[PDB]
Amino acid sequence: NWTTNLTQAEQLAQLIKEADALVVGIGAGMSAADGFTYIGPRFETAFPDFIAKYQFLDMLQASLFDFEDWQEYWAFQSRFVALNYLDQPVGQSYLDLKEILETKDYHIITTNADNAFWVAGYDPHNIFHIQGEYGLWQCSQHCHQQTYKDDTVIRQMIAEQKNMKVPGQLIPHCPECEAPFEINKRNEEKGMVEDADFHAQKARYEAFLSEHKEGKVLYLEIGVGHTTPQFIKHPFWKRVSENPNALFVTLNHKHYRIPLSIRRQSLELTEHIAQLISATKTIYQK
Ligand SMILES: NC(=O)c1ccc[n+]([C@@H]2O[C@H](COP(=O)([O-])OP(=O)(O)OC[C@H]3O[C@@H](n4cnc5c(N)ncnc54)[C@H](O)[C@@H]3O)[C@@H](O)[C@H]2O)c1
Ligand SMILES: [Zn+2]
Repeated sequence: NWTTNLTQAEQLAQLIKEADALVVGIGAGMSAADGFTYIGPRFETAFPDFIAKYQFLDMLQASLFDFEDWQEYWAFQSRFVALNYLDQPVGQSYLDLKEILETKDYHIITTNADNAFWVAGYDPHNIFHIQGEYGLWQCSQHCHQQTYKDDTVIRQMIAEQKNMKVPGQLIPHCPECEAPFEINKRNEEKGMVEDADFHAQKARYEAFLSEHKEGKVLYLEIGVGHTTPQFIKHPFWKRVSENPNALFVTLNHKHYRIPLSIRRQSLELTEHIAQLISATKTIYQK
């Protein structure tokens, strides 16, 4: 039973049923599987002006670009926040996953910063947004550990911008140091503003892990790649190595080489995440 000839969905369903607890790591693949993609027509349709000017290949690259000024930065980011946070509809795979998780003891860690868990109605106390959220702002100088939000201003920036610039007076500023706000995002050089809410999520996640150091714990990694493996992928590998009774299951249509220590505790399921989660739900429910 607890081991790594069945379909992928059958195998996953059985493992979930058997597990004492689930630690679920969710990356960009899960949102891309529901159509919330960062390259191709979705990106091209939303940012024809920015693409024509800078020859951006994809939306992740664009979102990290050092724009000429803050007027251009906010012209891009306001539209980016609308597409991926304010107006992004619920994804069916997030609903399917939620139905499965209802009967399990679980916690989610995610590197995603979109709205996907909120529009799907997950309990915020069960989710750790380790890379922040696009709907939040931070001081560009990180002068104090507090995040801010104002969706009304985001809408005004979309409405009022022209020729890829927001009007000067709409750029929001840090009330402590007067530097411009930027999106709450993590950066290798500067890090990320990590406020009281962030630390509360982190503590909740860490408490869950402290409770499940032993037993049949399923570390379920969904749509996590090589862009930032230090957040979910590597820590999960280490957890599984540390607990001989744990399993590592990754839902990814690409194969990432698993370390020697956990070769016997690993399963890789390659089917398209959306279809896989859907078929697993159907089997699990019965
Ligand atoms: N939705 C978001 O919020 C978003 C989107 C892009 C990037 N980011 C940021 O950039 C980094 C991205 O890293 P990452 O590891 O999350 O993503 P990644 O792009 O590095 O890896 C995504 C993985 O999912 C797989 N995948 C994609 N579609 C799939 C499908 N239909 N079925 C099965 N597998 C599929 C890919 O093969 C890939 O291995 C994160 O740190 C994050 O903060 C966030
Ligand atoms: Zn400041």
